[PDB]
Amino acid sequence: PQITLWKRPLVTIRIGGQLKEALLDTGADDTVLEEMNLPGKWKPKMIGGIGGFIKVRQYDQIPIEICGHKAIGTVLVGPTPVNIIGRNLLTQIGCTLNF
Amino acid sequence: PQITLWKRPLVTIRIGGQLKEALLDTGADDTVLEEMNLPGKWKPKMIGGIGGFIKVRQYDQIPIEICGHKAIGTVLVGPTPVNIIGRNLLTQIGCTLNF
Ligand SMILES: CC(=O)c1cccc(N2C[C@@H](C(=O)N[C@@H](Cc3ccccc3)[C@H](O)CN(CC(C)C)S(=O)(=O)c3ccc4c(c3)OCO4)OC2=O)c1
Repeated sequence: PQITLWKRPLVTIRIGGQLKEALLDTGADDTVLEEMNLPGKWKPKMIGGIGGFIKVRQYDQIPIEICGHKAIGTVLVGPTPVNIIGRNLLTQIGCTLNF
Repeated sequence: PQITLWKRPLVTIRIGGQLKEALLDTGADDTVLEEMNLPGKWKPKMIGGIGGFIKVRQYDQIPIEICGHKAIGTVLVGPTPVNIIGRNLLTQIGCTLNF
């Protein structure tokens, strides 16, 4: 589909048995999800934005469905107010910017 | 143009006769630029981000040419980690997400 930017580009994502709304975010290198207790190994990381940094947990090779498109990759879990689909997964679902 | 997301969508902008690099940021409501001088009246504002809240200066009806496309709108100036073009100006230049 084509998503205009009159409103926030929120879409439905699925990560295991959880459905969540998330931003398709071209300004995000990495995918950052709200606090959730995913299985498996992880490593701590800091990521920076407006207002400074948050601590996140980096999980690798996590499958996520984004509008029925399959993705799998690194997901950072931490105290974000919004779920953020970053470029690492946007490319996998064939997402481009156009003007 | 069409822009893929294997790299950061950085573009050259022209503002006040100055060329800067800025990130096309679909996850940002508002355009926020690093400290710079702009003429005219501004209003103090506070905005949120992943790391907390910051103080910015709000300038209205500022011309910016983004990758050759003309916008005239609100520019927030403050301690953003990088220059970001938000949805307020992305809509003006006709930017959409497609997959
Ligand atoms: C309540 C609140 O916080 C709020 C309210 C209204 C608006 C906003 N913001 C904040 C601003 C913003 O910072 N956007 C982020 C995504 C985001 C959206 C809402 C809340 C928090 C974060 C950017 O699109 C992406 N950020 C990086 C840019 C600033 C350069 S980031 O900090 O979220 C980020 C994401 C992934 C990352 C990363 C940093 O480093 C590596 O991977 O855009 C908004 O619309 C926040």
